[PDB]
Amino acid sequence: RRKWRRWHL
Amino acid sequence: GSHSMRYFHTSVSRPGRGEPRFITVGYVDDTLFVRFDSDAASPREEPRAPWIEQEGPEYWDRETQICKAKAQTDRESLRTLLRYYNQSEAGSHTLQNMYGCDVGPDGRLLRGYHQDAYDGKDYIALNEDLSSWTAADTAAQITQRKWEAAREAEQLRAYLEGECVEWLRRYLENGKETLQRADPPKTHVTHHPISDHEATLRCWALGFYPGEITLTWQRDGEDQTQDTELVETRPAGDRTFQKWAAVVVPSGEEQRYTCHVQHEGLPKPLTLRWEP
Amino acid sequence: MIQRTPKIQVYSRHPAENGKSNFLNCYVSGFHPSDIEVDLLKNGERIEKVEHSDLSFSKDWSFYLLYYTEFTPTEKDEYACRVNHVTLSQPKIVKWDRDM
Ligand SMILES: [Cl-]
Repeated sequence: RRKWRRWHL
Repeated sequence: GSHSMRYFHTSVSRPGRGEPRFITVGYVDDTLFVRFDSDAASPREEPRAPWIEQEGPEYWDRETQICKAKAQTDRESLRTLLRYYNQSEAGSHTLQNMYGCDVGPDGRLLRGYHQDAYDGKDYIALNEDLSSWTAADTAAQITQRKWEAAREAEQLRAYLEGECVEWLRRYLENGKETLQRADPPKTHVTHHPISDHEATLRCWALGFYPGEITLTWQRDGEDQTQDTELVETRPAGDRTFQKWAAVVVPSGEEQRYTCHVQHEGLPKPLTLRWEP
Repeated sequence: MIQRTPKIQVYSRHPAENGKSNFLNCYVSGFHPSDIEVDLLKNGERIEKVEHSDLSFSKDWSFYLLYYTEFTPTEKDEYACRVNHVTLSQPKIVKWDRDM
């Protein structure tokens, strides 16, 4: 399953 | 053997033609298992393999939420990238991201990945340490500083060592009939005269899974690297892959040539010759 | 901007046997940017309702797609694909050759 968190560039 | 899980994401801006198109697909090894396309009439992540269909509604809800959030983040990132590269708002640009994990035959983490590319060029990548970054240029260094300040690597590491490995393990068990079956290539050599003086020998590999394979021609036992035409491994559409390798041989010298095939489905690599 | 022209292969899912249903594939790969147009042709005319895979990419970030349609090859019918991409000054036609 996919990860929950990310940050824009 | 060893296995991998990957999520791939592409956002493509299209000024004057609405918001960027976002498409994401997930793979275990060479098997597609989930997809999402923002241009679908009512976008939802959809299954693409039978072994994922048993995940319940909550799985698909969470996955779809993430897909849409990732699409939104990418829209922000694409606007940012125009600034970082001093670019006009008129052109189409591309943002690609991949992440996932490789595990060994014991299910242990081999390594994790998280990497991004802008307009087809490397932009920023998480290093194998899952702790530090490699930035391609001064623009990506700005992202790096942001992500260092936010300790983004730490969250990525936690996912990649934890859920990525755990869920891959689950999928491998649920798909054990297919994900844990290698299909060896079906092989043959064909002969096509070109002139009175030469003919093409083409060594074929068909029906194999996974896609990794090595096809080589030897002449008198020497590899014919420079003189071999190799096509890219290509999908058949039934899960399996195809490839061929060809050499142009002087007429009468066909028996000096041998095709060598290596594939994980083969207990031992095969040697083939043209059989007239 | 840097651009990469597609590799193009046109081929069948199974070895062709005249009068036996099969799938005709066009695999385009190695290209950037991602916008690409692919037609499958029967005797020079576009085949309707051709399907394609979802956009994905290789380790070097280049894109690949598979376009495919059911077909029943015969001795006389000619099949091909036609590919257009920003890197091409004209559309590229590659003919199906059952030996490739
Ligand atoms: Cl994400």
